Amino acid sequence: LVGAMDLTFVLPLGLFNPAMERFAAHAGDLVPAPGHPEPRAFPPRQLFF
Amino acid sequence: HQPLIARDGPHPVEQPVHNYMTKVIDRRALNAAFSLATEAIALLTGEALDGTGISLHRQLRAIQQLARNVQAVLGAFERGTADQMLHVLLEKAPPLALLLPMQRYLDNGRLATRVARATLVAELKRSFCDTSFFLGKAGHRREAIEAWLVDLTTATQPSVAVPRLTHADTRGRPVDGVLVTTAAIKQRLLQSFLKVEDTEADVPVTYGEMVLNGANLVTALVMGKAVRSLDDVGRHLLDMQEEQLETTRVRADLVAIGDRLVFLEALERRIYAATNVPYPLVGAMDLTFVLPLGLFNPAMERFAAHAGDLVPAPGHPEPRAFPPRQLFFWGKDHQVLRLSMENAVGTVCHPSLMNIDAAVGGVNHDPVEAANPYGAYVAAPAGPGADMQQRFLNAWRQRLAHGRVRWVAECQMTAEQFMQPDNANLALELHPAFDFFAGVADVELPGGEVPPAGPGAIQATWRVVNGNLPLALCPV
Amino acid sequence: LLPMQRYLDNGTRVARATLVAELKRSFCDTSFFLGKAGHRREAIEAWLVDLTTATQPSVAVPRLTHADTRGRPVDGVLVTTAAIKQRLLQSFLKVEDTEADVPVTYGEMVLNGANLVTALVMGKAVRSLDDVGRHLLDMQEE
Amino acid sequence: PRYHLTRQVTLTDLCQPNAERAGALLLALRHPTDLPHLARHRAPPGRQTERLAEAWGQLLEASESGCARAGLVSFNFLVAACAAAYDARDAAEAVRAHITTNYAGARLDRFSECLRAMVHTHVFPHEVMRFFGGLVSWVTQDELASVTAVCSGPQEATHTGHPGRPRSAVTIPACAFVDLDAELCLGGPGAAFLYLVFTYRQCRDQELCCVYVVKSQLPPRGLEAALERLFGRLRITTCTYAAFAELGVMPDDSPRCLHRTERVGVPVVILEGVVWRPGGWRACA
Amino acid sequence: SPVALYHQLKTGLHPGFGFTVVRQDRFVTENVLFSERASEAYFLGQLQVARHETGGGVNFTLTQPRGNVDLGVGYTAVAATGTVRNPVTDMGNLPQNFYLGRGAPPLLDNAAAVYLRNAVVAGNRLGPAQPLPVFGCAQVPRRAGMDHGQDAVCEFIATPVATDINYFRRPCNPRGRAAGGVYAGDKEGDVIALMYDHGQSDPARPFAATANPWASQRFSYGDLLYNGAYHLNGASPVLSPCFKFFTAADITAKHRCLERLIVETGSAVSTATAASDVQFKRPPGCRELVEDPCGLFQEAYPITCASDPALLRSARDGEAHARETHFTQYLIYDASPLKGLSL
Amino acid sequence: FTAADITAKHRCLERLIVETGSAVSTATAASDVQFKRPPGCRELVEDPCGLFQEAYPITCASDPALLRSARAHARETHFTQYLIYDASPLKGLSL
Amino acid sequence: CFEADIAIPSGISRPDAAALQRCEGRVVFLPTIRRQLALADVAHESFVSGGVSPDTLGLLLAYRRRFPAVITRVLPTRIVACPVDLGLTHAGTVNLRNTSPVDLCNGDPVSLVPPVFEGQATDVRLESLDLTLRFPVPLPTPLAREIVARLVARGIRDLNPDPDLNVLYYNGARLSLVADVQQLASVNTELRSLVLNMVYSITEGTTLILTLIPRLLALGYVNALLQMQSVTREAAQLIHPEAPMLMRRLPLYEALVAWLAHAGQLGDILALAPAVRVCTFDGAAVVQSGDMAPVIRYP
Amino acid sequence: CFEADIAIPSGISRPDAAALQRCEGRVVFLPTIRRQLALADVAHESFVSGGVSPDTLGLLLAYRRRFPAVITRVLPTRIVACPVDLGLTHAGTVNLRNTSPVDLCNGDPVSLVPPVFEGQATDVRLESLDLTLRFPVPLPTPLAREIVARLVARGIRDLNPRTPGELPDLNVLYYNGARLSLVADVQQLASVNTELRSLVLNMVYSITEGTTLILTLIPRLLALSAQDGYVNALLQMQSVTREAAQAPMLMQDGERRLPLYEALVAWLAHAGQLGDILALAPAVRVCTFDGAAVVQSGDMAPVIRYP
Amino acid sequence: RDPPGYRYAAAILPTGSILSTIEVASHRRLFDFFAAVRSDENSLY
Repeated sequence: LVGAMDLTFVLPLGLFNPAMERFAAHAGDLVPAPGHPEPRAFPPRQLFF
Repeated sequence: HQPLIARDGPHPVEQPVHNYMTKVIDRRALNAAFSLATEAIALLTGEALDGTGISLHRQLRAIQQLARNVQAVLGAFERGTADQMLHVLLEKAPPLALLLPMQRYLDNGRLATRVARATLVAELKRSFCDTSFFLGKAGHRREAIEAWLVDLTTATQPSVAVPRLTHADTRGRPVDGVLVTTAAIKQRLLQSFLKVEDTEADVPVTYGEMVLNGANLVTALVMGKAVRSLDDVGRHLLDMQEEQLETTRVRADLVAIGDRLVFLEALERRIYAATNVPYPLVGAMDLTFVLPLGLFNPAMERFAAHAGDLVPAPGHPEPRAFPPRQLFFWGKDHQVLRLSMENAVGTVCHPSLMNIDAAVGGVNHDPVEAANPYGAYVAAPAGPGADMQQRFLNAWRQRLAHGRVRWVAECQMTAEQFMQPDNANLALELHPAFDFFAGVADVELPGGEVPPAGPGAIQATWRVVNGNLPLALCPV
Repeated sequence: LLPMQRYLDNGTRVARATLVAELKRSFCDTSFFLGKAGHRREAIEAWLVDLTTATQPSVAVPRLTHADTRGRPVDGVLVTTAAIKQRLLQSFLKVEDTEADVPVTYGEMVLNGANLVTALVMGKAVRSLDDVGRHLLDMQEE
Repeated sequence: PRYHLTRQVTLTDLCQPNAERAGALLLALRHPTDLPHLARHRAPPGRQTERLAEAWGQLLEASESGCARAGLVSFNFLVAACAAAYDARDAAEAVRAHITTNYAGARLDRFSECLRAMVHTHVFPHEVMRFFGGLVSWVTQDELASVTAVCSGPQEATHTGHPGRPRSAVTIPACAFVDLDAELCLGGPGAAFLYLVFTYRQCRDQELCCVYVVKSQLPPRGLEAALERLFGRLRITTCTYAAFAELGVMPDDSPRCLHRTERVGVPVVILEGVVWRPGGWRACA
Repeated sequence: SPVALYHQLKTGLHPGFGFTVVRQDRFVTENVLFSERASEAYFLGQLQVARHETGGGVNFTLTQPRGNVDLGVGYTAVAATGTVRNPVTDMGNLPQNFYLGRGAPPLLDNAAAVYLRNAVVAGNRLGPAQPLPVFGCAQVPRRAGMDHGQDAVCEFIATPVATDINYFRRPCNPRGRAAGGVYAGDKEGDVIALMYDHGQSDPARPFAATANPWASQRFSYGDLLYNGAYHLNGASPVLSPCFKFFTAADITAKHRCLERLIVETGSAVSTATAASDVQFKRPPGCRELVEDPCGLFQEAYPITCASDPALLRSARDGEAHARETHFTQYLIYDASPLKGLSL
Repeated sequence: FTAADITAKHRCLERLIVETGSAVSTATAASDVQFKRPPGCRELVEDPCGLFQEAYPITCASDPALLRSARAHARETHFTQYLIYDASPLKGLSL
Repeated sequence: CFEADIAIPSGISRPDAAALQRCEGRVVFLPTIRRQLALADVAHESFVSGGVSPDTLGLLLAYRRRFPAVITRVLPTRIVACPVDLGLTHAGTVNLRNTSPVDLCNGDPVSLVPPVFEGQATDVRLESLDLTLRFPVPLPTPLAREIVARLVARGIRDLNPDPDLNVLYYNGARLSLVADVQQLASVNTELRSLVLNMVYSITEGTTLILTLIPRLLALGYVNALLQMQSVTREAAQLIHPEAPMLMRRLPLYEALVAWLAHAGQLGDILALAPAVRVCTFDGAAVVQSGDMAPVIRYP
Repeated sequence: CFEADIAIPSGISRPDAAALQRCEGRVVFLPTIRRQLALADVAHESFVSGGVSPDTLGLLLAYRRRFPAVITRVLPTRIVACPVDLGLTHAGTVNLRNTSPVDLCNGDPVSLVPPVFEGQATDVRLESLDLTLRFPVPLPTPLAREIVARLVARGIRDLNPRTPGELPDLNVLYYNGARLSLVADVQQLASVNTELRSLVLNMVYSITEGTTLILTLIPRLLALSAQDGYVNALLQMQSVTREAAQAPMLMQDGERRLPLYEALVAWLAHAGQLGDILALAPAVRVCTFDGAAVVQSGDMAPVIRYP
Repeated sequence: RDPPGYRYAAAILPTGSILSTIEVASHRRLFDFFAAVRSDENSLY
């Protein structure tokens, strides 16, 4: 009765948001120091879990 | 005779009625059948037998099969009366939160002032939208469900009859309520709410199902079979034993709500086990849902709710101020969906948009006179070109100032054109591709210099563009 | 099971799809249900009564009188991987009615009489043919 | 419920069931007072549309509406009526000898002129004179004939074939060796279908008639395969020759016969066991 | 022109006018019944064993004619409808197609007749078969596999863009005007001009004549598409939810007595059938007993839909911090009997 | 992705769930990196993905900044980044 | 006979009780053969299929679909009607009610559509329950097939106007077909459904073979036998149509299937198959209009 | 009924006896009217003419002069059948087994079609005596006439193969949806030619002297499809009539000859009844006593006589 | 092909009555021999 269970998981790499959902949740979040490139506009190439 | 209250006051002595109520019977058939094969007709009748023990035993299966069909289909009427009663209760069952405002209106006298008709309805629609689905919506809230059963029970009037045979108690109280529930709710409902005295002390043996239907049905087909008559006639002594497959009291469930002792019992496990008839107290509800697509926000309501949020990256143009062509909502899951007017190409691009031949001939009954037809008439060009404006200001000078011309209804704003005042031209706005307007009846579109005063006729023109539908219906 | 048993009562191609769309929503939500929601007590009393009522009690065998516990008969098993059984009772259902039951011993089924001939002279050896043959010879003579 | 009866009061100018037998394929005479009007239509105007008005007017002269509309042309009456028409002599003069002695041959000569004239103005004798039955009794007076002549399919010859063997019962005589074209020469054992076939040919032998019966274990929908064959009369060039209505079923293949016993020596066929499945006409090309 | 509208909508330019979207869903609900002591008397009759013979042996039939009666001076036996098992519908996104209906007078230009017809129906779920057959139906060709359930069909009514959003978020009509005979006032000249006069005021919106000028007026393309008499659909099998509204004869003479009207609500007949794959209008042999509150009050409830997804995440789990509007993007929160529930 | 696996499955929902009690896994527990099953091995895994033919998301995101709020109140999307909240029977669980 | 009992609805007016009494012997089309049947299922409102009350095309589809039934005995709260198509051949004699032609000793009547005569004739309308019974017209097959081709011819002269077709003299009858005053405006508008089929399937039938035979006989035994029959009969009108009109295999072969099914439906819709037969006994055999005739089952 | 016994000849294999157990309610083509018959005269070896077996057109040609009967009872030595063309005189209402992908209706006329779909093979095998029994496919008469018109024009494509090798299918049938695939294998010449001749013959007799008066109204229809919805669906898109417009000629013999009235009946008699000359005649009508409005694919339907 | 039918003289004396009553086609794919009569048949005798 102790038994296993198999699952398959789906994760997206590198995809891109639709046209409506490229907003920021507020104007003044997640900004770096004022000489730095704001890399949040870059298309993602990574994933974190 | 209805309950009356002796009334005071300077009123006319109100009209006294003491009559006999007439009612309408229904006839219901409750049909039932059973097959009988090509065997058991040559058998059971002596028609195909012998002295062999097996030919005597081929009969007995077909003897027992009539022990098993007739006990079923005569059982089926008892299984069918409870099916019929749940319908003819639900045939006259007005759904609750359409009776809680209804009886409190009739726990007034009743008010034929037509305002209290209207204050009924606009509150009748409100109590429904609030508590239709009350358990599950307010299922975890104890003492609101306690308040819900006491409104479920007491709101009905006990109908004026004495059934002469009282369902008893095991302690003291006569039983009046029924409270039929499904099986999935009764599990949730018995576990919280006591549940006293679990035995019906009486359910008397009056003539209620029958005593002779077990004898009449086997006998009416006996002379019909006419040689399988004494087959089933000698069977019924030995029928009940072999088919067993080797005033009074009935165990039923009792609860008390407030002070009302009801027979809270679920069916569908007793009379509907594997009969493939749906339980009648599961009942589909048809709603309709308005999801207005593509509309535009009113004038004072275009705020942000805070100065910076929903902000794009600075290289991007901030879309959200474009008029919203899309509509997003959850489905039969999480499931965000999308309406998005490109999906509406199957409605308006169909070439039934351009049919108003049912309209302009139809709307033309009771015609208005041709009132100040400035923008409606086209003259033919005549004379030299040099002064064609000039005699137009010489000739037309009366009727051009006789009234306000229609196509400046411009000063009407949003929610000014939608209302009755200053908008007799509301009922001349009918089609999105067409400007209906009054014009002359028998005069052609070209010709002439001054239109002959004739009886006016409401006519159509095709809207060439989308920009020229009016500004109160398409703001700046 | 719990949606799939529910449609087996009073049960339609849409009823196939509205089954399957509603099957996976329960399994995504009510599974691992002692780990999930195991802190609160109400959802597990609802969970045990979902086990004990989902099945169908079907076959009447009084040949084993497994009725135990001063007269109130047993009707379940619940083999439950004892690390869970320590956690089930001590918070949720510590209702140990007794600690003793009444089982039985084996009943045996041997080719005693006529079944030794019918297995050998014929092929078929229908069970309890000493009693079934007695019941078949009691019906036709009246 | 395998039993039916008919009864109709008609005149003795036609069939005269006294001189006829107990077995007689009584056809009707559908609509005598008709055809000045439909004889005018259903044809080109170069067909001399007053011809059925005159030739049947001579036939009614050969003997007003009366208390009995003119019905019951026998199957006996038609054999002499096309006796000069089909290519068979000395087997056709015997049935005409049965009529001019036992039935007036002036009623034959006026009728055969109608048979040419019916196909002349394109109003055929089929869709006229539907099948009526088998003549159980003839209670006939001097002028009338109130014949019980049961319609309605299989039982009509079995109710006149079960008690047939004793004395003389129906036996259903085909009444000619030239008629009853018994088909399936290339044939084996099976229950056959009876039909009632009228063949035609426009202006070959001047709108010819042939009245006879075929017997086949072929369907009425497959009979047109055989009816298009077996004829040289496929050379009209308008159309609609070889009409047929199903007389029904002969479920005893051995029971066809050849005899010469009637009344005058009339060659004849015993037909033992008949289903009178009444059917309908079928004429297109 | 409806060729120029084809190029705007598929590409994405807004054509200067908006849409209201009506959609009929079907929820299977539990019930709880009550009754009083003697709610209904009941008659019995006799049994009349009636025989019949088929291929094989004999077949007996038994039927007992019997009677009920009301027996109630007042209301008895309410039916409180409180739990929901499942929505049968998917709750959206099937566009209503008028090419299934053949009552429309088509274009003259026969190049434009068949170019407009196939460019729409390249792949519609509601697309007909090869042509419309004159006898039969176009069958609305079945997909091989289906997941959520019976597809509810979205019907579209043209509206101006300058209607107040405050008209919605509220159980209002789609036709911009209250219309039902429950609202009527017993003149006997009432619901001809309650529904189609525009000097008088809307009942539901007493401060305006009608909130929607196209749908409300007689002969006016909210009328012409969807009235029961004109039948641009009616040869087409697809359920029209706006036939519940917009219909002349049903809102007319049918019934008036409000005290009688509520016992005939929970027993009512659905326009749809749930057994059909895509919901069809009701075949002649079918009876689905449906509560259907919208047939009485002549209304339709809005469910939550907002034109951004950015607003749509915010109106989860409460309307406390619901981003109700933002520059042009509007949010509607659910106003329905299904408010406060899971689905 | 395999037509022969799907087509060989019977369609009756009476029996499809009882092999969703015990179905044969294509993976063994023994080897270090999970190996495709050596052919004589009956593992009897529970296998819910084989019935619905559907698979699951777990909590993943492209920023760690989005990911830190994944412990509802999650920063769910941002300029070009994205997050996926858990949708699995492992939601509401630790390990 | 397996006489299926049609249930009267609940209480009607006293003239509605007497009106259904004189329908004893009319023709009733029941959709299914349940021994219990309602009367709304019988009524003409149950023939509403496409959201409209049907024309004679839509009636002939429905009449070629459901099952005929003669009303045997009219009872209080019940109609006892034995259907035709159940039973073996020539069993169960029962009475029809005659309508204006004679219905002789045989003739195989056809229960054909009511608008072949005056429009609101025989439309028994119960004022109480507010339904409509349009009983059909029992005419014999050669009189059936003649008239149903006679009325579709008349609509062509009205479809595009400039001898009176409607004479049709019978054995004793001068059949007044023309109800000129108000019915020919209403009978012509109801064959609008049936005419446009009859025009099309001819014009789709002729023009298919007018472009088939030039494209065939050009690539065996088809050429030998077909031209053997059409020697200067169809070839005379082949040069006549190709000159006094206008003149692609793949549009043609896709149009070969489409006509043949549509032309095949008119063989079942029109041509009026004999439902029942008249075969009398102890009777005068020439039936007056409005007189009962013994009528038995199979052709 | 005239119950016809079909002798089951020799031995029988234990699945071969069960082969007959599942055929109660199928249709036997028997080429006679017998009270006694052997089984090999029924089987598909008896369908085989001189040298070859017939193709899907010749099977109908074999079925035309071969009488249908329905299995009523199943015995191991006899198969009691009832000949529909004769013995349908029943108050017993002999049943029929639907063997098709098609729900019929309650009341539709039903005719028989050979197995012509991709998965409806239905050819049973008997290992004791090597016989094949292709059972026919009972189908509604609008569906069957929509089948037979496909095979004929495909056989005419087998006459002359002008255009390049991209032809439309005539392999696709639609019935309430349901893209059905036919079996397009081989087209025998004589089975085409006998079916080709009758179609060309019947359409010539459909043109009479008054027929060309109807040909005058061709621009009358094209005005109506421009302003009526019933006409627009009636003149279909792939119609030759719409291509045809890309003529009274009085000539009146006698001037009173009813010129339309002969052109209608002759068209009704000749090209109207094309379903009786290409396919079998309808004789099967679905009559459900208990109130079933449909008959599912694989279900039983009680059957009464001619439509 | 099939198991040797059902035996109808067996279970005229049934050794046990089934303690639960369901629709039987809900486990149709379970059984080996199966026959669903309509209230009588010819093979019962």
